[PDB]
Amino acid sequence: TFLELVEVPCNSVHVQGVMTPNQMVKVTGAGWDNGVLEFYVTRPTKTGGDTSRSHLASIMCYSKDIDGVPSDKAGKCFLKNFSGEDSSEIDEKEVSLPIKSHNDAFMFVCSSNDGSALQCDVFALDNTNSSDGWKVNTVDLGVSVSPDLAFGLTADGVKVKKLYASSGLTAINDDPSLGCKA
Repeated sequence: TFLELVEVPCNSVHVQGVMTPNQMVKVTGAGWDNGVLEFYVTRPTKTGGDTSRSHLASIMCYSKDIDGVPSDKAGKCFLKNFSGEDSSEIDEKEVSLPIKSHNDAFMFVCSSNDGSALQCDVFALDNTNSSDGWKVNTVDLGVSVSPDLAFGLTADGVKVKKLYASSGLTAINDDPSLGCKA
């Protein structure tokens, strides 16, 4: 069934807004150099053709490994929104996403339940939470989805060993320039 986290044939996840309910994304970093996890989502300029609008949302996490992070917020993540469809304005909000373990293992997941909004769950493996596993905290981006909403998490030293998305959301109709095997 096209509603199960299937191994995505890319380095970054790709969905087309007109496909399925679009359950959720799940990308695994598992190993970085300094960290500062930078997640991002895109949007098309046209609905099915020329698809190159701004990156509708981004989530940058500041950990206590990467140098130059807020000592007050080291171990948290920030949400950024770009003026797309339901935006028309940059929205930037600090959120409670704990990433402070030096464990290298981290995941970025995002869901669009209504198909007109994108929410993300920031997963991270803490060394004190290792017995429980990954931590999960929800962050609402306030951004809406569209016919080309391809996701991805990038960070210096981060190599995406596994890339997962719901098989209904695994819509690979993008350009291989987004680090993707077509």
